[PDB]
Amino acid sequence: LIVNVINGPNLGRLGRREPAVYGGTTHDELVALIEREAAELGLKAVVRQSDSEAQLLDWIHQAADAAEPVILNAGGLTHTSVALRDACAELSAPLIEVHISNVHAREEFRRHSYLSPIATGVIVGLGIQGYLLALRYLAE
Amino acid sequence: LIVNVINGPNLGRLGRREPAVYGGTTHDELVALIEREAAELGLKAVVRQSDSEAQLLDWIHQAADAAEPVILNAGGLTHTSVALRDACAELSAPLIEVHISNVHAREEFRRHSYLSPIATGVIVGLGIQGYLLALRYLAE
Amino acid sequence: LIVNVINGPNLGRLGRREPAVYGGTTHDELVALIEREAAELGLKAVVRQSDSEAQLLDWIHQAADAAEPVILNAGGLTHTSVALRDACAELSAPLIEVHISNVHAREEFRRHSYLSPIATGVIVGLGIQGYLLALRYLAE
Amino acid sequence: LIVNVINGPNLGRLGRREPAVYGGTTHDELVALIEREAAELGLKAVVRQSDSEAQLLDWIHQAADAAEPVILNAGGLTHTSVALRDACAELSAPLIEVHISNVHAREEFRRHSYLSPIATGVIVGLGIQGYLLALRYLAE
Amino acid sequence: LIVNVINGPNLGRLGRREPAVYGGTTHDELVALIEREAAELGLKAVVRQSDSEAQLLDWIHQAADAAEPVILNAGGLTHTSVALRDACAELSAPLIEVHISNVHAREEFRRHSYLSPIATGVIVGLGIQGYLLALRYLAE
Amino acid sequence: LIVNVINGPNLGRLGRREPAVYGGTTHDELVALIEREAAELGLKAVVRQSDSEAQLLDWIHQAADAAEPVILNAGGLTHTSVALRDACAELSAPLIEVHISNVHAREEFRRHSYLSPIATGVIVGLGIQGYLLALRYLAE
Amino acid sequence: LIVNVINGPNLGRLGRREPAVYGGTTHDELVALIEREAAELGLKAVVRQSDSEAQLLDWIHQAADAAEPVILNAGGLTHTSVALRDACAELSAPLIEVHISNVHAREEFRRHSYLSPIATGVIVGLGIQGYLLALRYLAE
Amino acid sequence: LIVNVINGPNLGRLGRREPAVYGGTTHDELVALIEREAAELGLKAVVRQSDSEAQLLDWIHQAADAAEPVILNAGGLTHTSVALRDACAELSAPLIEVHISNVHAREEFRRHSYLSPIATGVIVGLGIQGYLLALRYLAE
Amino acid sequence: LIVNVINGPNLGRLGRREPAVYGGTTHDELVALIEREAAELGLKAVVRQSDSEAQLLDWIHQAADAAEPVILNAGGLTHTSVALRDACAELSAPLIEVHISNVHAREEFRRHSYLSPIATGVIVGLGIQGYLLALRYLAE
Amino acid sequence: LIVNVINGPNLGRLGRREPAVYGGTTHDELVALIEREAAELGLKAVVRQSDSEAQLLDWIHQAADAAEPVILNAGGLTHTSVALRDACAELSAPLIEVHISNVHAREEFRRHSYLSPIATGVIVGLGIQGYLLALRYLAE
Amino acid sequence: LIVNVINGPNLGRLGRREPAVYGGTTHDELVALIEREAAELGLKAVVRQSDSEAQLLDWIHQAADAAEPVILNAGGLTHTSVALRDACAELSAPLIEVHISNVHAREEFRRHSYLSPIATGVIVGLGIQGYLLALRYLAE
Amino acid sequence: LIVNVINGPNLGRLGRREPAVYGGTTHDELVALIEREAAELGLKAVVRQSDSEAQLLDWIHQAADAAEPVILNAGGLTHTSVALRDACAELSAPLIEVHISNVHAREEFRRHSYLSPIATGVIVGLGIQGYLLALRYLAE
Ligand SMILES: C[C@H]1C(=O)[C@@H](O)[C@H](O)C[C@]1(O)C(=O)O
Ligand SMILES: C[C@H]1C(=O)[C@@H](O)[C@H](O)C[C@]1(O)C(=O)O
Ligand SMILES: C[C@H]1C(=O)[C@@H](O)[C@H](O)C[C@]1(O)C(=O)O
Ligand SMILES: C[C@H]1C(=O)[C@@H](O)[C@H](O)C[C@]1(O)C(=O)O
Ligand SMILES: C[C@H]1C(=O)[C@@H](O)[C@H](O)C[C@]1(O)C(=O)O
Ligand SMILES: C[C@H]1C(=O)[C@@H](O)[C@H](O)C[C@]1(O)C(=O)O
Ligand SMILES: C[C@H]1C(=O)[C@@H](O)[C@H](O)C[C@]1(O)C(=O)O
Ligand SMILES: C[C@H]1C(=O)[C@@H](O)[C@H](O)C[C@]1(O)C(=O)O
Ligand SMILES: C[C@H]1C(=O)[C@@H](O)[C@H](O)C[C@]1(O)C(=O)O
Ligand SMILES: C[C@H]1C(=O)[C@@H](O)[C@H](O)C[C@]1(O)C(=O)O
Ligand SMILES: C[C@H]1C(=O)[C@@H](O)[C@H](O)C[C@]1(O)C(=O)O
Ligand SMILES: C[C@H]1C(=O)[C@@H](O)[C@H](O)C[C@]1(O)C(=O)O
Repeated sequence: LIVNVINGPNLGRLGRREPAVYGGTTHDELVALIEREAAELGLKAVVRQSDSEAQLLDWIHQAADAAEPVILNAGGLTHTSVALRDACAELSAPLIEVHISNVHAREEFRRHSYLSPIATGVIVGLGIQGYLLALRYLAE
Repeated sequence: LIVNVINGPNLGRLGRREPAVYGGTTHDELVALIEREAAELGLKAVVRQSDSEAQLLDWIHQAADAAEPVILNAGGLTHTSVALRDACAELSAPLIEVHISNVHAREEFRRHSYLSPIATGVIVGLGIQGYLLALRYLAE
Repeated sequence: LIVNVINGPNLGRLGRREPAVYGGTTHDELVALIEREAAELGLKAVVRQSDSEAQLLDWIHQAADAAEPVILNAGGLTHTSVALRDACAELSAPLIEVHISNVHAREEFRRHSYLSPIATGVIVGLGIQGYLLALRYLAE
Repeated sequence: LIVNVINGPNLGRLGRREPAVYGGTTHDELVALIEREAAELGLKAVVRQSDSEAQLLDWIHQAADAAEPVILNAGGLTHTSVALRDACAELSAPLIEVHISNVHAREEFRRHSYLSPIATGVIVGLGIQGYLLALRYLAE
Repeated sequence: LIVNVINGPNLGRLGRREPAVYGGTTHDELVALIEREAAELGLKAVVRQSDSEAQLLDWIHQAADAAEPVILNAGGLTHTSVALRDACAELSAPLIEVHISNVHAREEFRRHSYLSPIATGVIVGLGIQGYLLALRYLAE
Repeated sequence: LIVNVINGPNLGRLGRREPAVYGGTTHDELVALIEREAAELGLKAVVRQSDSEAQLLDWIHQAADAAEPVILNAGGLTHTSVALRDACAELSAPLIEVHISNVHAREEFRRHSYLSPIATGVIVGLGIQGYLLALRYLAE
Repeated sequence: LIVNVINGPNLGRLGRREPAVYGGTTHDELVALIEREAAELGLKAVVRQSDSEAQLLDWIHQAADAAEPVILNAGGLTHTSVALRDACAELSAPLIEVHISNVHAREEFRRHSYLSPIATGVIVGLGIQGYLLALRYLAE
Repeated sequence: LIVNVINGPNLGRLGRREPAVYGGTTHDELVALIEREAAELGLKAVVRQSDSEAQLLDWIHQAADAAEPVILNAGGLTHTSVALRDACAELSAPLIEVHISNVHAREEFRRHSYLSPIATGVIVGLGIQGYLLALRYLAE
Repeated sequence: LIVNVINGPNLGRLGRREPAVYGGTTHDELVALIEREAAELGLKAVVRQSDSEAQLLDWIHQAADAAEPVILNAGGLTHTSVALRDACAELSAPLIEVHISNVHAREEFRRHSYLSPIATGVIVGLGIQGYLLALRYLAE
Repeated sequence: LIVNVINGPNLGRLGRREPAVYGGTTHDELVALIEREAAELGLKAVVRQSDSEAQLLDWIHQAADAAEPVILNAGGLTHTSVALRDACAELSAPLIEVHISNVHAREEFRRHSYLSPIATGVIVGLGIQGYLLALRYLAE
Repeated sequence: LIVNVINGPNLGRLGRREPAVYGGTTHDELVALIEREAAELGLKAVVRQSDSEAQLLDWIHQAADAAEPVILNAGGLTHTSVALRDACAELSAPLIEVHISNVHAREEFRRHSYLSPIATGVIVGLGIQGYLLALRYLAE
Repeated sequence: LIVNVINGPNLGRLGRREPAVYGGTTHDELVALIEREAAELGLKAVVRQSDSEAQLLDWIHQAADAAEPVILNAGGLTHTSVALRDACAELSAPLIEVHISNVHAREEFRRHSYLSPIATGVIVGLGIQGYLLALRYLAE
């Protein structure tokens, strides 16, 4: 019934920031899209974004405590943070990792994630629709 | 309007084969599910499966020639075949790579794909619904 | 009671092909030897050989379905095929990997197998008698 | 007097397929060019192409049995197949490996071949004329 | 006519020690089994065990001097000792390496041996029957 | 119309030096062969050899300035010199890398070149005829 | 006389979070245990916890300025943060690194720490008693 | 006309902290030096420092939005943060990376930066004068 | 009630041997310290030392048979011996690995242990008090 | 008072050579710029360039003997020459390494230098102004 | 005045053992040669050999205690034993490592020694005369 | 009867240059020492030194042609030059590699040589007496 969508560092900047890699849709538009899709799906989407690891960690804890599912695009922390991994590891509800870009078509260091192994599954390279697809999965 | 769904080695065996990793849905059921979802979406799905690399290659060529999109779960060849990669590289329409299992939660060699970099995007670990999500993306 | 002996690529060529590495016994002789040893042991040996991965995969599936044991010398695919590995992984009956040559005394890439980890056990460097020893194990 | 030219996966697609990397000459044209050059050189060229590993293996065996030289462009299998390597290893006549593209100017995985070490020699990046040069070598 | 069976560190402990990996057969039983199989085969088996590298080395020297074959399960020294390798390298008679466990299905460091390359051949994962099979090979 | 053939360190020694790897043809003979082939082809060949990196660099610069093609066998510097690579990178005309020996059949460090990636193409293992083939390519 | 105990990310969650790896003792209990042990030992323990790197860094600076010893369990930052390492490097008083879990029995990336080399020493796998042992060391 | 100087973790501690590696100049002195040099150069320098990644990210965003140049010494995050890299990647104005210490003369992990590749250029090992030199570049 | 303290190679030499790395306390003093601490704790400590792997192995076996806990400082064998690892793996009672020196602040090869993963926990860099702390843990 | 500026292989070619990577300023212009900046700074600049390693080595020796500072752009030898490193290691006066290009934004092999560790500091990617900045540092 | 010559595993076997790699001189002859050379040089040579690590360690300790120089050929333990390294590290007098064979011309694992770094120096590939040369050095 | 002693880059600088690593003996003294030792030994020593690779190569060729033995200290080229290796490979007479310093006790890149494998043997870390010992070997 409730899904948390959690966005990491530089996802606020989405919109203006390198549109050839990430698109012209802004973060607020993205929230709007998600919130609408959720309505259609009978879910409530709680979308949050922070460039702060500790803030992301808190949101994850809360979802762990609530046993609520999470959609997580952690940005660059995907490739770097064990701390994040360890928080997500406490989640009982499903975890879907999302990347807007096809990381596998970019720098070699982006081809590794600490999160993927403890994710339920992972969507990449489908743009912002990856979020929406991730929703729909959880709907089933 | 037309999508090719292409399944590689051991995907016929889907159903009976290690259900804790891959599920109880059989390949024919999977075709049935996909074909239905496509109808709902206004697409026609052409689903094919082969344990033969040369057969997969032929199907890919055909899609390249037709400029039709492809959903591809290549099984083990994902991690091994350059040949496959090179065929898919000729595709003008989108290519979505799908894995039923979360490969990132398994043997370390499964965490690399030759296909991912030339894919449009990639879905893993969402079971057979990954196919259906992949459809819906293409629908937009 | 029934054992499948399965031989991969270039094992037909056994006989004529580099005898200092692999010997002067031909494939038909090998079938003859195995079939005889099986009789002595009260087993029936079904020996097959193909240079085609898809054909090998089919034979493996069949053994999985029949819950029959397999002796497998996959040739070069031992070092390359995940697909093969994944088929063998479905086997409930024992799987013995056999190499005629001592791969550990040759090129460094031959010292890795995708099959060994899911094999019950592995015999190498004992020539064609490795097959016969593998039989006898299964006899117990 | 007789040379086998053997072309692997996706070489049929030569012509239409990424011409900036591989050119506008089609496979049939290539056969035509080779067959003509052979006439000028007093050789007979037998050019074959398959996307099937087992088919390539059979052609190689045949050349081994005939002690005929081979020109081999194995496509992607160059980087992946031990099986192929092992067949070519049986050749008594010379083996020239040919790549149309300069593999050393592309993805890092293309910079390794299993075939090069057992080749007599190797031509890359000279386009389809590499075949013709390979012929002429054998002519001496 | 005479075979040396040589067992390295922690093989005395065989029996009581992790039976899910190594079995319930004790070392004395193993000697008994081997000694019996040898009688059936017309051989005499000399089975020895030590947790001392220098003791193993002495036994190997003796076999080198006697030009007698050796069956060797060196335990953990398989993965660590060059010294052992160098002694075995002096053997003129055959050397069969045996492991009870399928090392290839365990920790990654067990997948390398210093002995395998100078072995005639290697049996692993067939339990204590690997010894008996190794005998029978030598019988031919 | 004009081609530069440029030979690096120890290519003077060609003739006397390890003939099983490099042949009995001497450097002067090689110049003679090339100069003749060029005449037949309507080209003029300027063949030079030096064991001095700075000398090779100067010859390369000159060819860059003249926009003349180069055939380059850099000897051991192929595997070691970035400096050389950087000079060749300035060439507008084609660059063919030639090795007499099949480097891929020798020490593992010879299997890498700094030059190959900026070469037009590369011939190896065809002996001194590799030079002549390289000429003929440039002729087209 | 005064010791700082510093706990990093997800150590608040200690208690509820994967108890098979980390235990049923909560963070407040841990503070209580430490504070008591300190009393027995004549020390004062200042225990702090934050999921914020910058907060941890500030606490470390303060201890550096005060020349007070630190017990530090940095959680996931142990494996990732150079920044943390650099702060701890300023400490004149001793630094004991503590992990509750035996990191060496878990994922391979946990087997490296940036902190260990600049630590005085390190305790792992002794649960929350590791803290108490670390205290007692400092007491001497 | 305006330059942002951005200093990461532990750069406040500059002054007191390991002076043999980093010097006796404090952060405030550094601001003073920079601010003065800027006046001489006709620029305005905005120097900021934070041990918080999210704070650094915000400052970078702001500079991206303002199309203002940045001088960045990210401290330890240089070696660890992709997130930072991704923010800096949005900068249209130049980016100069500065390290006070010669990182190449220290621990091996310091010899890699995620920032260097997207920097315009990089100064290291020139102490705090590196900042001043970086200014002067931007002045041209 | 009974603890085995087991010391490997060169721990007799403790005292005289490089005191800047290991201290001025001799092995006999160490036994004395441990034996006293044990009395205070109500335990009996059996401390043994050998430079012989086979001797250490025997002591470990004995503890396995007795289901007695072990404190083990294996010296250099920590980094080299699988054999030792395999013996310790049979222990049902706890195993604490102790190093006097902070191995993580020394040569890179010391930063790996074969024992750590099968240890209950590990203390390093706390000098000879590490033994005493290890005792006290076992006391609880 | 006197500074040596030392330029390695292919730096003469600066000007004409790939201007998108290195610029349109020629070497003589560069000398002119440096010589002028030195005058302004009260220094005398001795700028030399050679494609010969032995020549560079001689210039370095001379500076070592004179205890004069050096600015060194060694070109490709930066990544390859230990010999150069060893000469520079004899310098008592400061050594500044300069690269015109941002090597960290190019081929992966350019991201390592043998010189950086024994340099005082290093400037890269600031074009030919890097030389001038390097001067000014030495002026202080 | 006194030198210890210490020989490790399989050096007794010297003489009979692979003479193409190690020669026809036996160990007793070697002692005889050394003892004679020592007389000529005014030294006394104490030559010992053991296949036992603990025995070698004891001899090393004794030399450390006596502050006597050591010539050490440790055989295979050179590549494997940290324990040995640690004993030799206690030596105040010089340590010369000797290998009869040129290890650098053999298996790749022989090209590393744990002893070389703490040796004064190392002689390899000069046969048994390496011992004699090592003596003479110590004589000065 | 005649030996060539060949010294590479920076060996002229021997004497003045880092004496803690290389000593206070100058190159001329070294020639003097060698020339004297040769007289005592009945040999004639031809000692040459160059910082030029091409010059060293010429001297090596000459020795190959003369079938004269060589003592070679190539300095930094030891670790970098294949070209040198290839020249030395032509030598029929023995080749002794000498390093003054114990390279194995220094930077990790010094622990590899291209020359060692084709050397007869190698002396390191015995200072300039290594030359003299190398002479004496050749004397036998
Ligand atoms: C948001 C994106 C990033 O910030 C990148 O660091 C990451 O590699 C890919 C990313 O997570 C994305 O494609 O959504
Ligand atoms: C079908 C699956 C396989 O066959 C595996 O080889 C592969 O690693 C994962 C897989 O593609 C899947 O999860 O769908
Ligand atoms: C049959 C053999 C091969 O084809 C090789 O590729 C393989 O490395 C070893 C082999 O499986 C064998 O030794 O039987
Ligand atoms: C035919 C080409 C391929 O298919 C690629 O896979 C291969 O890397 C290069 C190739 O063999 C070629 O350049 O001819
Ligand atoms: C006896 C076993 C061991 O001691 C392990 O160290 C080794 O990895 C495997 C072993 O040799 C066996 O499976 O027999
Ligand atoms: C001339 C040859 C050499 O000098 C070797 O160093 C090189 O690896 C191969 C070579 O370039 C050749 O085969 O022509
Ligand atoms: C607190 C734990 C963690 O958060 C993990 O990331 C770390 O690998 C181990 C840990 O520090 C612990 O075992 O206390
Ligand atoms: C400020 C310094 C650091 O904090 C270190 O982590 C870094 O490796 C180097 C540094 O950025 C510096 O030399 O200025
Ligand atoms: C006793 C020490 C050694 O012998 C070293 O080999 C080892 O690396 C560390 C050691 O175990 C210790 O610090 O106690
Ligand atoms: C002069 C340039 C080169 O020659 C390149 O080899 C080197 O990688 C970078 C260079 O030193 C430069 O950017 O100045
Ligand atoms: C005695 C020899 C050996 O035992 C080998 O293990 C070693 O690699 C080389 C050796 O030390 C030697 O060449 O003397
Ligand atoms: C002469 C020395 C050098 O120049 C170093 O480059 C080399 O690593 C060691 C050296 O060859 C020596 O120790 O004689």
